[PDB]
Amino acid sequence: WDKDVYPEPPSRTPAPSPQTSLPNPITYLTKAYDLVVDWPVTLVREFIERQHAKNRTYYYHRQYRRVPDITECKEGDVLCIYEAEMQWRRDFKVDQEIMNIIQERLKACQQREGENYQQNCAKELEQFTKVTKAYQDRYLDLGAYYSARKCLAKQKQRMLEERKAAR
Amino acid sequence: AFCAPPAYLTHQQKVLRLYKRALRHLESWCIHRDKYRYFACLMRARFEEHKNEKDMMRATQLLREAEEEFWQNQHPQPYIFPDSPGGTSFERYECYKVPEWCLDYWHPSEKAMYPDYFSKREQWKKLRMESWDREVKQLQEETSPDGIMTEALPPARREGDLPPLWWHIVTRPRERP
Amino acid sequence: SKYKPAPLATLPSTLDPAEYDVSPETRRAQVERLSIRARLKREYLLQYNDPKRVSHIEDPALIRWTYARSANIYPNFRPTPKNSLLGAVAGFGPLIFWYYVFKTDRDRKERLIQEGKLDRKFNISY
Amino acid sequence: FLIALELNNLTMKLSMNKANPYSSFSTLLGFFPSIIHRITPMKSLNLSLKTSLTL
Amino acid sequence: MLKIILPSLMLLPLTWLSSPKKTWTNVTSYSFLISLTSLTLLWQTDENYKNFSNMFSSDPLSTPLIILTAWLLPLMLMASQNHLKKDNNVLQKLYISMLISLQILLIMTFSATELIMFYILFEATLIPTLIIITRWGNQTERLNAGIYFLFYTLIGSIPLLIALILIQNHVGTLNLMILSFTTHTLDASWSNNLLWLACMMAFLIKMPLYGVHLWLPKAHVEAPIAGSMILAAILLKLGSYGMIRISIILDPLTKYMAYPFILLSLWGMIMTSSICLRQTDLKSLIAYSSVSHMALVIASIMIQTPWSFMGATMLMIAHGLTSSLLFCLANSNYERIHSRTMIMARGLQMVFPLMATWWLMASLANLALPPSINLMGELFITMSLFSWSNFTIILMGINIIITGMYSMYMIITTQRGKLTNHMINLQPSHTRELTLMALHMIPLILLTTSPKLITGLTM
Amino acid sequence: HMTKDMLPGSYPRTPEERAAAAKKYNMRVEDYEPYPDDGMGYGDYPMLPNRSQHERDPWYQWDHSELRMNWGEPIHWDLDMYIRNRVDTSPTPV
Amino acid sequence: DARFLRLMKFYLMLTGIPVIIGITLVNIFIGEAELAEIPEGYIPEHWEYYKHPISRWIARNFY
Amino acid sequence: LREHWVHILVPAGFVFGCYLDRKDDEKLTAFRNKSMLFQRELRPNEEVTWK
Amino acid sequence: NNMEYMITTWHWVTMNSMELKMSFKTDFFSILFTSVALFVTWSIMQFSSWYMHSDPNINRFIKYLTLFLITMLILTSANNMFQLFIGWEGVGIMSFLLIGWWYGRTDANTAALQAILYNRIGDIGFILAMVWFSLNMNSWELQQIMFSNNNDNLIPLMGLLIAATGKSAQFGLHPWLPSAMEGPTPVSALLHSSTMVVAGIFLLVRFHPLTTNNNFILTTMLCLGALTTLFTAICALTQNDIKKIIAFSTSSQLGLMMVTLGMNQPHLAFLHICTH
Amino acid sequence: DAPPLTLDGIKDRVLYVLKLYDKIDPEKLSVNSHFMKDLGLDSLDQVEIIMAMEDEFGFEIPDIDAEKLMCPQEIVDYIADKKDVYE
Amino acid sequence: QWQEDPEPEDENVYAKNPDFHGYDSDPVVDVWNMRAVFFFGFSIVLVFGTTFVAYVPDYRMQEWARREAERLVKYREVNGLPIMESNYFDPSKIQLPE
Ligand SMILES: [Zn+2]
Repeated sequence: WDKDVYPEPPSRTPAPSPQTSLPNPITYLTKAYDLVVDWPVTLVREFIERQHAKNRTYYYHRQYRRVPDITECKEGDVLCIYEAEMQWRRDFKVDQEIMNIIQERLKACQQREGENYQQNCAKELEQFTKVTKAYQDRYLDLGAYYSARKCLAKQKQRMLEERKAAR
Repeated sequence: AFCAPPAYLTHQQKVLRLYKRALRHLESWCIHRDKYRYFACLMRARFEEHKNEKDMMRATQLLREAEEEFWQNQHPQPYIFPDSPGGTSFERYECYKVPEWCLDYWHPSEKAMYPDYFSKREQWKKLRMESWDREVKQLQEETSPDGIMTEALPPARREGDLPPLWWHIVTRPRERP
Repeated sequence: SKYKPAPLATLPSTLDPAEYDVSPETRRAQVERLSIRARLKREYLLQYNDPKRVSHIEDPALIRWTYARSANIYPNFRPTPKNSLLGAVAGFGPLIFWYYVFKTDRDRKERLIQEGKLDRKFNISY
Repeated sequence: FLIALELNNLTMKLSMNKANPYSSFSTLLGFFPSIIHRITPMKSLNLSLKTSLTL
Repeated sequence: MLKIILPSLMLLPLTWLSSPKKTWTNVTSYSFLISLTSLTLLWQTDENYKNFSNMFSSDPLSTPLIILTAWLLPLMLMASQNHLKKDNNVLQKLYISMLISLQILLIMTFSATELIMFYILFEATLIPTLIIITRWGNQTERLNAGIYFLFYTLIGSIPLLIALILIQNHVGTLNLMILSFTTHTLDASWSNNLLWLACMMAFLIKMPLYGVHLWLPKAHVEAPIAGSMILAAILLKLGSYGMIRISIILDPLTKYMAYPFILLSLWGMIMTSSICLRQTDLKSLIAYSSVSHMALVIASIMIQTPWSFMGATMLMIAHGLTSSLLFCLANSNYERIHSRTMIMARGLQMVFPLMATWWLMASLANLALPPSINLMGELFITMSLFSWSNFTIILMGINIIITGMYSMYMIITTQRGKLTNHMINLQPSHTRELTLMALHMIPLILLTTSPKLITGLTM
Repeated sequence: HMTKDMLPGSYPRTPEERAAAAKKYNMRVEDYEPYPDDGMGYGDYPMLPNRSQHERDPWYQWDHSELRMNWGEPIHWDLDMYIRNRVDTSPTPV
Repeated sequence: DARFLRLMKFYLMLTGIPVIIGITLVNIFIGEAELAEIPEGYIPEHWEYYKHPISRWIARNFY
Repeated sequence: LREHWVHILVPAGFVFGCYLDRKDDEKLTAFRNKSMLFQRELRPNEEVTWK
Repeated sequence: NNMEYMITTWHWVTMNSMELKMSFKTDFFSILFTSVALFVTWSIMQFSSWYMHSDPNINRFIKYLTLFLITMLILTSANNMFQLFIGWEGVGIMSFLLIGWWYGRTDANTAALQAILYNRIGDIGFILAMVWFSLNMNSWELQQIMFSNNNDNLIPLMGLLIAATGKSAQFGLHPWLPSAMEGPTPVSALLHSSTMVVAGIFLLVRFHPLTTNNNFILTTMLCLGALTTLFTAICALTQNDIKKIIAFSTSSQLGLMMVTLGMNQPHLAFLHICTH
Repeated sequence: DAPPLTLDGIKDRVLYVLKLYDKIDPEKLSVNSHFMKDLGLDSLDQVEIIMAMEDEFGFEIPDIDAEKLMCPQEIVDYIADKKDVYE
Repeated sequence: QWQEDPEPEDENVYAKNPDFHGYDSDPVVDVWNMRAVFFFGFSIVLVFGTTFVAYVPDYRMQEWARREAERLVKYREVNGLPIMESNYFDPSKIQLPE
C-alpha cells in the first residue's frame, strides 16, 4: 500500500519496564508462537515468493485518454455523447472510491486514537466534509439514471444561484 | 384416553370428579404434606356430609354452589403432573413417536439389517389382514338395533378372532422411545 | 364475586347453567349428538384401520370447509349497506390517510430543502 | 431473606392461607400474558381473514 | 447473444427428434450447459453495456436475469418430470417444448434493445404460459384462471402498444440506447400524465400491484408446478424489467405521478402479507407472499433512488429463486398429500427429514435473515423508502413483522407438530425432488457470497 | 369425489333447506344455525360455538389429535385462529 | 435422504478438488502479477491489464 | 452414430451461434480505430485493432 | 496493555460510497465477553451430554448450540452493524430452532413463534437505527457512527433502545423469556440464561458514546429497566416452576443491568453481564 | 435415568400403598379384590385411592378411565399399559 | 352416467425399482438420468461456473477505480489540489444564460 494514499502514523511504544518478579505469561508464549507458528509459516511463504519470481509477469493499469465532455458535445449526436456519458460514468466511480478512501482513512483514525478521537482525529473529519460537501454538490439529487447531462444541469441550476445570489 | 366418553354426565361423576379437582387444587395451596393431609380430610367432610341428601334438587344445588366456591377458591398455578395434558412434558417425546406404517418404505438395504425384526413384523401384518373380514362383519353383525350408537367397540366373542379394530390401540407408538 | 365470561375467557363447563340441565330434551340431544359422532367415529375407525388400503382417507368435513371459505363466498355476496360503506373505508380509508401522511412529510421535507435548512450532512447516499 | 424466611415458616401452621387479591396478579405474571396475548393475536388475525382477505 | 438463444432454439428440435425414453435427459442435460454459456455475459470488465448487435443487448439489469431464465428451464424440466410422466409421449414433448420457448422468448425479452421488441416478445410469453396453465392445470378452475391471466395482461398491453408507437413518432426510434441519450422530457400536461400511466400500467399489472393482483393468486393455484415456477421467478419480473427501462423516458412525471402507486403498494404490502397469515392453501400463501414482496419492488422502481433500483435488482433475482423453491417444495407435499390444504400434512420432518431442512432455509430466505441477498435487498429498499418519507418505516415495518409470522407458520404447521395419522402413506423423497431444491438454494448461497453481480444498473 | 350437494350452498331460506344443510354438515337439524344472512359470504356454513380447540377435552382420542377435532364434525369458520397455537378462548380463574 | 448427499457431496467433490488443486497450484507457482508502468509505447494487449494468471488465460484466449 | 446424432443438434447451435455472432461484428466494423477514446495508429504488423 | 484492534477480514461489496466489509472489533467489551461466554459454553456442552443422554439426536443438539455460540460471538465482536444484525437475527432463528427442540410439543412451538415475534418487533428498531445510520452519517461501521456524537442521534438510539427492549425482555414484550423455558434445560442455561438475553444490554454499551449525548433516552431505559426489575421480580415470588423462577431472575438482573445503562454507567453494566 | 417398571414391580407398589390405607384391611387386600363390593370402601374412597396411585407412580389417570379403576388389579395393568410395560 | 374411467391409483414406484431416483420408472433410464443431472447440474455448472464467475476480472471496473482513486488522491494531495473539487464540468465550459 502507498504509505501516502493510505497513510499511517509513526509508532510510539512505551518500553518494557517490568516491576514484578513473576514471569510474564505473554513473552513466553510469543517465544513459542515465533518458533512453532511463525517460523514454520515463514519458511513456506518465502518458498512461495521465489516460485513467483522465476516467471515474474507484469500487469499494467489501463490509462484512459480523455475524450470531450458533454459540456462540449453536439446535441443529438449519439456518438459523441455516448463516449462522453461513459467518460463521466467512469469518473462517477473514480470520484467514488476516493470517497471510499476517506470513509476508510477515517475509520482507522478513530480506532488508532480512541478516547482522543474527539480531537486527534480531526485532520480527517475536516476532510470528510471538504469531500462530502463536494460529492453532495455534483452527484446527489440525481436519480438512478445518473447521466452527465443531469450533473450538467444540477450544477447549472446552481451556477445561477452563485450568480443570482451574488448579483 | 382409552375408554369412550359417555354422552351425558351423571350427578355422581360430576360430584366425584370435583372431589378430585378439589383435593388436587388443595395441594397447590397447601404444599406441605401434613398441612394437606389435614386440610384435606376436612374436605372430605364437606363432601361426606350432604352425601345422603335424597332431594335431587338440593343435591344439584349443593353441587352448583360447590363448583362456584371452588372456581373462586382455586389455585392459579396448581400441581398438574409432568406428563399430563397441560403439563410440562406433555407431548414432549412425540417427536420420536413415528407411526409405524413408515417402516414399509425402507430400502431393502436398511431392512436387510435388523432381519428378525421384519420377520415378526410380517407375521403381525398377516394377523391384521387375516381378520379384517371377521372383524368388520362382527362390528356389523353386532350393530345396534337402529338405536343409540356409542363409540364403544365390541370384544372378540369367539376364539381366533381379534378384538375388532385392534390395529392402532395395539401396535401404537411407544410412549417414551 | 362471580366469574364473568367474556367473548374470551368464556364461562367454564362448570359454572354453566345449561350443564346443569337435565330436561328430558337436553338429555335427548346430548345422547343424540354422541350418535352422530359415534356414527362418524365408526366411519373413520374401520376405513383407517382397514388393511389393504392405499387411497387417501378424505375427511370431507375439511373439504366442505375450504370450499365454504374460498369458493362459496362470491356466490353468496349481496351488496348491502354495512358492507359497501365498510367495503370502502377498508380499501380507500388508510390509502387516503397515508397519502396526507406522506404528502405532508414529503412537502415539509421539500420546503425545508428548498429554503436551506435541512442539514443533509454526511449523507452521500440515497 | 429474613422476611421471606418467616412467611415460609408461617406456612406450615395448619392454618389455611389463601391468595390475597394481588397474589393472582403475581402468579399469572401480572396478567400481561393473560390479556395481551389473547387480544392481539385475536384482533390481528380476525382482521385479516374477515376484513382484509375476504372483504 | 445468440448462443444463449440459438442453442436454445435447437432444444426444440431435440425434444421432438429424441427417443421417448431419452427425451428428458437430452433436454435437461443440454440446457444445464446452455446456462453455462449464459454465464459468459457476466464477464463485464468495464462499465459500457455490452451491445452484442443491433437488436440484441445485455446490460447489468438484464444479465442477472437472462442467466436465471436459462437456469430455471433445467429446473422446470426436472420438477415436472413426475406429473407429466403420466402423459402419451407427445404431450410431454409439447410441455418440454413449451417450457423451452418460454426462456427462448424470456431470454430475448430481457435481452432486447427495442422496447416494442420487448412488447411483441413480452406479450408472446402469455401464449406458452396460458397453455402450460390451462392445458395441464389440475383444477376445474384453470379455464377461469387462464382467462384472468390473459385479460389483465392484455388490457394493460394495448395501452403500452399505443404509448410506444406514440413515443416513436415523438422521438423517432424506440431504441433503448438512444432513447436514453436523447432528450425526452415529458411536460406534465394532463395528457402526459396519461402517457406515463399507459407505459407503466401494463408493467404494473404483471408485477402484481395491490389493485390488480387477483390474477396471480388464481393463476398459481391451478397452474402446474413448472408454470407456477415460471410465473413467480421470471414472468412477474418481466414487469419490473420493463419499468426500469421505460422510465428512462417519462423522466419528470414520476416525481409526482407515482404517489398513487407507491401508497397502493406499501398499504398493499401490509394487507397482502397479512392475508397470507390465514390462507388454508399453501400455494395460495406463497402467491400472496409473492405479491407483497413484489409490492416492495414497485415501490423502489418508483422512488427511483440508486439504492432502490439495485435493492430491487437484488430482491427480484433473490425472491425469484426463493419463491420457486417454495413453490417447488409445496408441489412435493401436494403430490404425496394430493391436497393443497396447509392444515393436513403436519409433522413432515418426522417423516421427511431433509426436505424439512430445505423448507427451513427457504423460509429463512422468505423472511429477511441477514447473510442473505434477500435481506440486503429489503434493507436497501427500506432505506430509500425511509428517505422518501421517514414515516414509510411504519408500513414497511408492519410488513417485516407479518412476513416473519407467515414464513414461520408455513414451517410450523407444515413441517412440525405431530405427524398426520394416516394419510396415504407418504413415500420417501426422490432424489430429483431434493436436487430440484438443492439447485435452487446452492445458487442462493453462492450469489449471497458476491452480491455485486445482481446489483443493478444503478450500482 | 365431492358432490356439489355435499359442499356448501346458499343461505337456507325455507325450513326444509335449513334441515337439508344440517345433513350435509353432519349436524343435528336443531343445531344448525346458519351464520346471519347479511351477505358477507358465510352462506350456509354452520355458526359453531366460538370456543378454541384449547378447551376441547385434552384426554379424548381425537381422530385428528392436534386439531382436537374428530373426522366429520363441522370445522369452525375461524379454525385458523382458534387452533391450539394461535388464539385461546379458554376460561380464566379471574 | 442419505443416498442423495453421497451423490451431491460426491459430484461436487468430484470436480471440486481438481479445481481447488488448480486454484492452489496456480496461485502458488505461477502467481498474481505485480503492477508496472506502460513502457513508452508498449500499447499493452487486453490480457496484460489483469492480475491473476487464470483470469488472463481466459481474457487472452476468449475475449 | 446409432441415433445419437441428436446430440450434435444443440452443440452445433452454439457454433453457428458464434459464427453468426462474428458476422455481426464484421458488419459493425466502422469506428474500428476512430473511437476517440481508443484512436491509435496501427502498431507494426497489425491491420486491425479489433477483429 | 489495554489496547484494542479493528480487524477487517473480508470485503463483501463496494456498493459505491457505503463499502461493506466483515469487521471484528476487539474492544474491552468484545474480548472480556468472548472469554466469559466460552467458559459458560464449555460448562453447558458437558452438562448437555449428561442432560440429553438418551435423546436420539444428541449430535444435532450440540451442533445448534455451537452455531448459537458462533452467532452470539459474531454479535459480540461486530464492527459494522450489518454484522451486528447478522448476529442479532442469527441468535433469534437458532433460539427458535432450540427453544422448540422437541417440535412435537405444541407448547414448545407456541413459545418459539412467541420468541420470533418479540425479536422481530425488536428487529424493526435495529432496522430503523441501521437505516438512520445508512442516511445522515453514512456507514454501518461503529468506528464512524461514533462521529455522530454532536448530532441529534435520537431517531436512531430510540431504535436501538426498542431493539434492546425486545431482545432483553424489558417491561414491553417481557413474556417470551419466561416462555423460552419450554426449551431443553441446557439450552435454557447458555442462551436463555446468558448469551442471548445480554445481547440487548451489549448493543447499547457498544453505542453508548452516542448514548451519553442524549439525556432523554438515558432516563427512558432507566425508567423501563426499573419497571421490569420489580415487575419481573414480583411475578417470580409466586411462580411454582423452578426453571420459571430462575428465568424471571434472569430478567430482573438484566433489569438492573438496564438501569445502570440508563444511569449512563456503561462499564459497570458490562461487569454485571459477565458476573450474571 | 431410573430403571423401567415391571408388571410385578407395578403390582407390589399398588398393593403397598393400599395396605397403608387404614380402611382397607391389609390382610384381605388381594389383587383380584374389588374396592367397593368386596373391600367395603365407598365412592369417595375410590377417588382417594386412585389419587394415591397417581402420586406413587407420578402420572394422572384420566377420570373417565379412572372412574373405573375398581379391582385392585385394573390399576396394575392400566398403570402398566399406560407406561408400556410388556414385562 | 356417462362412460368414463375409474380413478387411476398412483404407483409406489419404490415398491419395484427400490433404488428409484425419481426420474423414470425403468431403472437404467433412472440411473442415467441422474448420473447426467447431478453431473451437468452440480459437477460442471456450480463448480466450473463459480470458478469462471469468480475469475471475471475487475467486474464493472471496481478493481480499477480503487487504484485510479489512489493515484488521483496521491496526485491531488501532493500537488495541493482539492481531492474532489466541488464542480465537475468546469465553470468556464458552461455558457450560462443572462
Ligand atoms: Zn440421562
